[PDB]
Amino acid sequence: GRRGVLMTLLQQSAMTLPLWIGKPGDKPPPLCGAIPASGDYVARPGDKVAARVKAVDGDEQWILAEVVSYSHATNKYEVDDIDEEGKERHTLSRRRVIPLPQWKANPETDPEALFQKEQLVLALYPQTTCFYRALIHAPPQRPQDDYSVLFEDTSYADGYSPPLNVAQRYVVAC
Amino acid sequence: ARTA
Repeated sequence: GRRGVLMTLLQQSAMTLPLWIGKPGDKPPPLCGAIPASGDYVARPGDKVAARVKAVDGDEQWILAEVVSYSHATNKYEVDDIDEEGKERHTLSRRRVIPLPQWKANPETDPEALFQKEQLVLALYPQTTCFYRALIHAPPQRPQDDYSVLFEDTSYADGYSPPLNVAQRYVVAC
Repeated sequence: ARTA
């Protein structure tokens, strides 16, 4: 059903994120892993983003979305929810859009392009298409590996989830 | 979207 379709789609996108392969002297580019976008970067149609969207009832979530367009007339994006049950194309200010990484950082060659242990991030929560505040528990050891994170979770006495795995595609700065 |  929908849930299978969604989860599959999430994995496809995580798995297909290209590994940054530099040669000696190169530095990892903007949007490689944890390296942020350039100032006044504008994401391109088709690019995945974390988008801060307000429901009709006022509830704010960072959702997984795709850019449709950007208007320099208004400095607003249009973005679609990656979930087909999200039937609203959202008009969003730049500060409500965080571009997802366009390359995975290889821990074995460019570890400075990974988030450090205990850094605060927005991470996609397992089985959801939404991003939530979390601390880095462990960076990936190999190129194929996920981050381990502790989500802020007040259902726990210490305020944190157990370590949960999140792919590089889905961890961005908070 | 699917939320937590």
